[PDB]
Amino acid sequence: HTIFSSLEVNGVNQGLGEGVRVPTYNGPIEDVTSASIACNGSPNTVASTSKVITVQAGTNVTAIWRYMLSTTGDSPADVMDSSHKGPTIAYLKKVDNAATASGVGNGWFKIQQDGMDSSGVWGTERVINGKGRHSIKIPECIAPGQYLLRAEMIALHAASNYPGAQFYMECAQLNVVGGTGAKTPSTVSFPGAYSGSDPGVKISIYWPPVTSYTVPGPSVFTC
Ligand SMILES: *[C@@H]1O[C@H](CO)[C@@H](O[C@@H]2O[C@H](CO)[C@@H](O)[C@H](O)[C@H]2NC(C)=O)[C@H](O)[C@H]1NC(C)=O
Ligand SMILES: [Cu+2]
Repeated sequence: HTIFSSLEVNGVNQGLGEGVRVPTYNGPIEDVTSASIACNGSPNTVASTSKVITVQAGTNVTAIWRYMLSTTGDSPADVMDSSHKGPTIAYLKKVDNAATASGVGNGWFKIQQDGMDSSGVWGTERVINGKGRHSIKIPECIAPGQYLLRAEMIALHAASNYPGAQFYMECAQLNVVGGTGAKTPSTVSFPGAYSGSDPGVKISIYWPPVTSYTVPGPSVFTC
C-alpha cells in the first residue's frame, strides 16, 4: 500500500496532489483488464487537479511515494511495506489536454523500468529505502506538448496466482517543453498491455527463488 502523491521538478516539490491525480486510499488495483489500471480508479476514488506541470525534455522528474496521503516522514515504513517486492515503471501518453484526458486507451509508451538486478534487489526496494524517490528521465527526443505521466510500483509478494499481483499507480499532468520531436514512439493501451498470464505478473518470487525477472509491458523507449 502506497501512493505517488507529489512530483519533484527542477529540485522543487510541486505540492501534495498538485498536478498528480491522487486517490484517497492507498490500496492496489488487481484486475489488469479494468479501466482503473491506467490512472487508478474504481473502487478507489481519484481526485482531479487543475495544475499542469511544466518540465524540460531530457531532465529527470522524481515521483515521491508515500504510504498514505497524510504521511509526513520518509523512512521505509512511510513509503511502503518491505514485503512489497517488485518493479518500478513509468510511462508517458501524449494528450491534447492533460487536466482533462482520462488516460484510458492507447498512446502509452514506457520510459523507465527497474526490475530485479543481478544481486537480487528489486526496484521497489530502492524506492522504499531511498526516501520514496522514483527518478524518471523525460526523453529529449519526443514532441513537445501535454502528456500524462503514469508512475507505477507492482508488488509481487502475493502474485503466485492471478489475481495476486498488486498494481499501484498514479498519473501526473505535464507540459513538456523543449522536445525535439525527432522520434515517434510505438504505443500500447491501458488496459491491454498487461495480461494475467504474463511472466512478470503471475510469478512465485520465493519458491523457487527467481534469478531473473521480466518486467511486463513494452520495451523502454530510448532516443
Ligand atoms: C534519471 O532517471 C533515469 C531513469 O529514467 C536514471 O537512470 C538510471 O540510473 C541508475 C543509477 O542510479 C542506473 O543503474 C540505471 O541504469 C539508469 N537507467 C537508465 C535507463 O539509464 C538516472 O539515474 C536519473 N538521473 C538523475 C540525475 O537522477
Ligand atoms: Cu500493500
